[PDB]
Order: sequence, then structure tokens, then C-alpha cells
Amino acid sequence: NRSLIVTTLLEEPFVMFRKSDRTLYGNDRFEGYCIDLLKELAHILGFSYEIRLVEDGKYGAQDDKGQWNGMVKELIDHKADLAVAPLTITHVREKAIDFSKPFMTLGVSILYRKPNGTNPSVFSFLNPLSPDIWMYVL
Amino acid sequence: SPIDSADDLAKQTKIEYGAVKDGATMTFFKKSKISTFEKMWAFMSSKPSALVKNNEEGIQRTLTADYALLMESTTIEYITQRNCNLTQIGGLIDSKGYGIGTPMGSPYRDKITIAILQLQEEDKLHIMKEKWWRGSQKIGGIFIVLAAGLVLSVLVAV
Amino acid sequence: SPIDSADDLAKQTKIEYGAVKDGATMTFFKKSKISTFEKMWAFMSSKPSALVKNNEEGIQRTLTADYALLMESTTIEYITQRNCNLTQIGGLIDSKGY
Amino acid sequence: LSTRIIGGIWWFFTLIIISSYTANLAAFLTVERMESPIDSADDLAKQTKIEYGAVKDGATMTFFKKSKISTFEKMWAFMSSKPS
Amino acid sequence: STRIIGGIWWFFTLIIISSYTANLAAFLTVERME
Repeated sequence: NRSLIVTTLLEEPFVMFRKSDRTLYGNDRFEGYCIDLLKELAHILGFSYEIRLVEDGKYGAQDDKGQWNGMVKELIDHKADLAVAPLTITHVREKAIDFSKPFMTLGVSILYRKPNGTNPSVFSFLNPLSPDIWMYVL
Repeated sequence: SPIDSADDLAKQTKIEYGAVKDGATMTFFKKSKISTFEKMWAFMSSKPSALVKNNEEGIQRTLTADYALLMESTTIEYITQRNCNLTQIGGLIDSKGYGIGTPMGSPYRDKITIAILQLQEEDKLHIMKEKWWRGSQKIGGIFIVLAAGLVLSVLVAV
Repeated sequence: SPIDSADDLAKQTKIEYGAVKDGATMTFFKKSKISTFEKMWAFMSSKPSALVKNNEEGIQRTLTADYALLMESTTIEYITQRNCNLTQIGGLIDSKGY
Repeated sequence: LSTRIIGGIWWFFTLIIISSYTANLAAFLTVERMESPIDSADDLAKQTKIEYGAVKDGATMTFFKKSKISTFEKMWAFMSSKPS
Repeated sequence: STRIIGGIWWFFTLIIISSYTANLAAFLTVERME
């Protein structure tokens, strides 16, 4: 088929840069899980593509009024006709574009910074009482 | 006693948390209709700055501040397997599908409907998933008291 | 501990809370479709005495009644810069165009 | 006396260690006696650990679909969130 | 014989009240917060 224009956004480890000491353009800017998966289905379903990033850098959704922007507006306006991304199947996003079958179905995990342990101590034990009183015992 | 669940995170308001804006997390957080998460929506509504605009920004929130971040497991997997100053807490919440973007009214998606189940039996998504994801008190401190008292009586007279 | 956030006022029943008239947050609570503010504005509907009309009325009601006064935060500064008997409770609810 | 200064500090330190477990045991049982335990259904609507629901082709399934008590509604939103 | 019998028994008198202090205080503290 034609070069189906792909709106996308770089994620970890989904869509990543192609890096070297020289110039790279368009499809040759970008690799990753989604892009090298896309290089398989270009042989499967018989199409080419152009990769474009999204501007606002985000998915983009309906505003206070109800107007799509970002990734959805690209497929609405047909300036992009594909979106190679983990585009999460959301029931409001079904109302301007159509989803295919999901390739991955995962959930919301919890990130928190790690305290990396501690040592036992007795200066900690000096603290539930005022530290001058511990010398007042003497 | 520590936290590894969702209700006790709904208990604490002591760790800052938001999400990536224009994220499907936040797009579901406005659709979150159980009051344990409606109060975390009232948290995130009371904190527009806990909301981030970049996952990398929320990375620098958790790296530079005591910041819980509630995103999808995939990037939390790939980065906490590669960053050890950040801890993984508990499990997941749900599982939502990742559609492939077509404009509405696309009959070529019928071909896209076929090839996904092609890759489902051939298990190619997990093959690339292993390809593209890569892994990596007061109890003891008391020893200041008695040991010196045994030595003073030696060097007195004899 | 018991009060560290604005929702702590929405959970208690003893400390009233209202705002000076020509108050943007009175409007904003009508604007707030997050329901905890809707309960705080059904409070202020149910409590006409909590809603105050000028500055010293809320100052006196905080001193006399069981009442927290809601006000802008650098104004909360500027008053408590000079009024020392006070303590700022909780953090912000928002950042807002001014 | 050279040994009177030996034994008394041992008495002073064996008194350090005996009240240590008295509160290690006591606040542990107090947390064990913090439990009511969880019986009432609003508390099961607070918890997410215990899975809970009813039988399919049951009236109370449709009733919690129909319920106006919001404790029922959020337990129904649990059971909508988990079809198991 | 008697100094070790009285030593271990006084050491068990050290044992027993730490348990009854656990019995009494956890009783009165739940009602102290109640």
C-alpha cells in the first residue's frame, strides 16, 4: 500500500531514537518495540509508512468543549492515517477513531522511590526523650 | 507497617501523586467512579502540579521528591529494572487494551483484525517483550554500655 | 494530627468554613464539579453563618466560633505576617490565574 | 568495690533489655487487639482484599445493579470491575 | 542450689509480669482510644 502516515510519540521502551554520528530522517530516526514490530507487519499486510511525532507531545483528548487534539486529531484530519503506539483502548477515544484488537493489555503499576535500607542505631534511641536529659542522667 | 495495596494508598495523603497529563491514566481517573479513587481524584484535583506532562518529568518527580507515580507497568517495569533507587510497590489495578490507531471507518483494519490473532498464536508480542524488556533501626545498635566496665578493674592494684 | 488538608474540614463537623462575599472560591465551589467541594458548598449553603461578608468578620469568626477562614495564600501570609496567634493549615488547593 | 562497680552496671544493663520485649510484645498484641474484626458490609466496601459477590441468575445481582444505597452501588462497581 | 533456684525463679518473675503488663495495657488502651 501507500506510505501510511504514522503519528506517534516516543515511549519507554516502545518507540525510541535511532542514533549514530550522522544524519537520520523520518523512519530512520526511530526504532523500538513498536517500530520494529511495524517492520514485521509491513511485510505481513503489505504497506509502507512515514513516522511523525505528535506535537503537544501527548495523546491529546477532548477539551472543555469536546474537541480532540494531539494523536486523535491526526487520524481525524487524515494527516496521519496510522498510529503505531500502545494506544490505550479508552471508550471516549472510540468516538472519533476506531480501535483494532489490542496487542497488549496491561495495568497501572505503582512507582515509588526506594529507601535503600538503613543501619541499626542508638542515637535513634536517644531521641524519644530530649537529648539533654540523657546527659542529665550522668 | 508498610504499604503494598490500593486502600492504604487511599489512606495516606503523605506521598505526592499525579499522572501524565493527556494520559489514558488521567483519562480514566476522570472516569474513575469508585469513591476510594474519587478521593484520589480530589487529591489530584487539589494538586495540578502533581500532574506531570512527561513520564520523564514524573521520573524526575520520583527521583527528586518522595513521589508516588501511578502509570502503566510497562515503563515502570523497564525503568525500575534499570533503576534501583526506585521501589516497586504492590501490584496492578486493571488491564486495558492497547489499540492500533486507525481513523474511524477503516476497512483495512479488518486486515489488521486478522494479523493480530496471527501474532497471537505465533506469540510474537511476547518474543519482542522479552527482547525489549531487560532486568537488572534499633535492632542491632546497643553496643555502647557494658564492655568498658569489665576492663577498669584489671589495672588498679595488681 | 487530625487536620492537615482542606478535605479534613470536609470530614469534620465542628469547624465551620466559609468565605468573604465577592468571593471567587464561592463561585469556584459552584464551578467545582469535584464532589468534595460540592459537599463543602452544600455545607456553606447549610451554614449561612460560616459564609462571611468582609475581612474582619472572618477574622472574628475564626477567633470566636469554631471556624477556619479561607483566603488567598499570600494574603494569608500578609495578614499572618502581622497576626502571630495563627497557624496556616494544609497546603494549597490550586494554582490560579491572578 | 572494684567488683561492686562491675555488677551494678550489669544490673543497670539487664534492666535495659527486659522492658524492651515488654513493649515489643505489648504493642504487638495491641495491634492484634486493634481488630474489631471486619464484619460490616461497608467495611467490606472499604477493603479490596476479600473478593466478594453473589450467584449469577441471582436477584441481588440485578438489585445491586438497581440499588440506590451507595454502599451497594460501590460494591456493585467492585463487582462490575471484577467479573470473577 | 538455692541461689540458682531463686535466680531462675526471680528471672521468671521477670518473665511473667511482662506478659501481664501486655495483658493489662492492651486491654485498657483500646478503650483509651475508644
